[PDB]
Amino acid sequence: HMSTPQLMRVKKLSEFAILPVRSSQFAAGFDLASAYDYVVPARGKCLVKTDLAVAVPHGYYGRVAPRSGLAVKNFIDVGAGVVDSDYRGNLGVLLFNHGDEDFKIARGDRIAQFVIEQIALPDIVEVDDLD
Amino acid sequence: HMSTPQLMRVKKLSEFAILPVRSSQFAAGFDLASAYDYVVPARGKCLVKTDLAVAVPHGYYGRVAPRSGLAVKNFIDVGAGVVDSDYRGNLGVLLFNHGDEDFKIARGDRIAQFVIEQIALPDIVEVDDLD
Amino acid sequence: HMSTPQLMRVKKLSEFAILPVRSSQFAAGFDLASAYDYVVPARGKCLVKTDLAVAVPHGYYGRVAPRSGLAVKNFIDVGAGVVDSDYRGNLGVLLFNHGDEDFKIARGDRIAQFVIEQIALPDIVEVDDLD
Repeated sequence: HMSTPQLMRVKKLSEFAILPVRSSQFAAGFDLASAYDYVVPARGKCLVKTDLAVAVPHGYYGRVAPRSGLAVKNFIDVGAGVVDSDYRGNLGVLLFNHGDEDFKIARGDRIAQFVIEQIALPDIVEVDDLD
Repeated sequence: HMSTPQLMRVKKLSEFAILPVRSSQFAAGFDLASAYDYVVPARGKCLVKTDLAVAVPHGYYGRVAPRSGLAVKNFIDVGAGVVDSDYRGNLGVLLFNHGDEDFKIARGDRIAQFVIEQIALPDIVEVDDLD
Repeated sequence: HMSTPQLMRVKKLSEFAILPVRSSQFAAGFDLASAYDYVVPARGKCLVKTDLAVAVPHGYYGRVAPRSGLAVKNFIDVGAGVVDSDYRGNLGVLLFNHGDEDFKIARGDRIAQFVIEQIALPDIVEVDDLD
């Protein structure tokens, strides 16, 4: 039983996790929410747990990506964010706060989105002449 | 009449908009240009209007992505940038300026690119055992 | 002889280059390593050469993307990073260091990853009514 492009398997690692949910039929990403309380310090960073484990389908990876509103209004950006299809740890959201005020996060706050990006997985061939 | 992977529909919201254009046959992104005058403050941010509305084809999303030259030389990065295929508002470019000098933008300046990224849109199934 | 989704052609531009390598079967990205010595200044940026030229397959682009560990622990992020499938120059990694200590890089250090993202390449049709 593996994840497919139509069906992605997810496990809650605690009672505090909130399942990913897509805000509309063609929204690029699932909403991700914080499982705990955090602060993203001004000019600083914070790794936020979702307490989810996800199985992104093979042929894809999961990109943790920014919510537009928090970026435009609160100077929040997403670092790291490449979730491999065999990654089975706690799905974390690395937030950068480029503003001059701390950004407060309570459990349940939506703080990123999660896009299932289609990729190739080529092998490498070293050549002496590219073209 | 919907957008397809071969044909993306775009509407100018004012006389000041410039249509997206691909710099070469296999360039990843369309050039996006500012419709107005702006400054990206040093260590700061600015949302730049293109005055375009776009209909990204279903099965994809539009990623506003950085121009390499402005990033390497002028410390410009792109925040936010996940454009859903049902988004019909003004296509904005959120710029972060991590440098110590302001970054000036005049109408017509190319300030981002726009990549049509292929994605899956899976549903979620919560399980007790991922693998 | 062109690159395909199964086989990506790469050329070493010097003896100091290290070939991209995928850490596991389904890892999203190839590891990229520095060919020279660098420092990413605190609150600053640095363009790092790999001394590789790559031929990303048509229908895709290469995204230089962050390594999770350096982002979470050392506040390192990747700027620029859209490698077009016809780009034949030295594959550079633009690093931003948002921390307050310099980030030292020696030849051979792994400092980014390289994801082959699948894209559409639509033409533009300007319309008066999107939907």
